[PDB]
Amino acid sequence: SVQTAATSWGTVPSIRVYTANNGKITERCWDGKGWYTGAFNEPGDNVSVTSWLVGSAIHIRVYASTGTTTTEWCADGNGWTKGAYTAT
Amino acid sequence: SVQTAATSWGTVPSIRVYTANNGKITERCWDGKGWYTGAFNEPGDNVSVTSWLVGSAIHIRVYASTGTTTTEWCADGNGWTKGAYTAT
Amino acid sequence: SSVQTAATSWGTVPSIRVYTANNGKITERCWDGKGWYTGAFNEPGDNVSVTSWLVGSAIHIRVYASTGTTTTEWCADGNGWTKGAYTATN
Ligand SMILES: C[C@@H]1O[C@@H](O)[C@@H](O)[C@H](O)[C@@H]1O
Ligand SMILES: C[C@@H]1O[C@@H](O)[C@@H](O)[C@H](O)[C@@H]1O
Ligand SMILES: C[C@@H]1O[C@@H](O)[C@@H](O)[C@H](O)[C@@H]1O
Ligand SMILES: C[C@@H]1O[C@@H](O)[C@@H](O)[C@H](O)[C@@H]1O
Ligand SMILES: C[C@@H]1O[C@@H](O)[C@@H](O)[C@H](O)[C@@H]1O
Ligand SMILES: C[C@@H]1O[C@H](O)[C@@H](O)[C@H](O)[C@@H]1O
Repeated sequence: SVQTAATSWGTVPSIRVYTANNGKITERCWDGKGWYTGAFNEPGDNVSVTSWLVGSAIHIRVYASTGTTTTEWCADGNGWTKGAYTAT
Repeated sequence: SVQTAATSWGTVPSIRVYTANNGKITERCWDGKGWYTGAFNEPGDNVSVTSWLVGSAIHIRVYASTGTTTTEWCADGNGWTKGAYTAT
Repeated sequence: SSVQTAATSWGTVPSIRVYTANNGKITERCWDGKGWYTGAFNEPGDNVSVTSWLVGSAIHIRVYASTGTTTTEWCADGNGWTKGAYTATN
């Protein structure tokens, strides 16, 4: 079975749903006007997500794992960047 | 092992915990006064959840997956509060 | 297979907590603005979820750790991590 993770923000709301399927994580997006495919596409067998607002600006962190390696992906308004997270 | 997803809201808080076990997802609930089994019962091998407030009203989305098929389930509302009635 | 994670965050700094189940043990990595560090949480589990809420400026965290058909709730309220009253069934 695929594995999903979800976040949301605001009152509209916006929702982002990440799905790990066959070693790849993809993103479906809701901003009030229908589901669409988001920009996020990265390798992983497992996904988690959290997000927070700074005023009206959304920040998202997606944790993608394959084997024992977890990579953090960051959305801070300009598209996705690798974060500093290490699992240790 | 069973797989869970959790969400919470307010400052009481209210918590909802969803558990996928043997292809069924069930819901346990906390609103300050003990754990109880919720109405949510739907098929799934994997679950995620998110929730947001609009004023006092909570809105919940549960993402239930079996195979490659993810179904979104939706609920919302206002929990129990004392009303204006007086016997005057 | 792959490790399994859960994440929560609060405030605007923000603070982030990332729980990882790896080979039957869940550990915690923490961000409070100044670098990632290993947290106090360390308990058994193959699967993990988490939620948290603020009461004013006080964070409260609940981690749901599952092994087999047993899910244990762990509570962070300022007294270390304690076992909560959650059970999966009546
Ligand atoms: C916030 C939205 O709520 C309903 O409109 C659903 O049909 C959508 O899929 C979304 O969850
Ligand atoms: C907040 C951002 O919203 C859309 O632009 C998506 O395409 C990105 O992947 C991200 O989720
Ligand atoms: C909130 C922080 O944002 C960026 O600085 C990342 O590189 C960190 O790992 C963290 O996610
Ligand atoms: C909120 C707390 O932050 C750090 O003190 C961690 O070591 C604890 O495990 C908890 O996450
Ligand atoms: C919010 C509540 O906090 C404690 O009372 C736990 O024992 C409960 O199970 C619940 O998590
Ligand atoms: C918010 C709602 O609380 C109720 O008591 C539950 O039975 C519903 O399934 C839902 O979680």
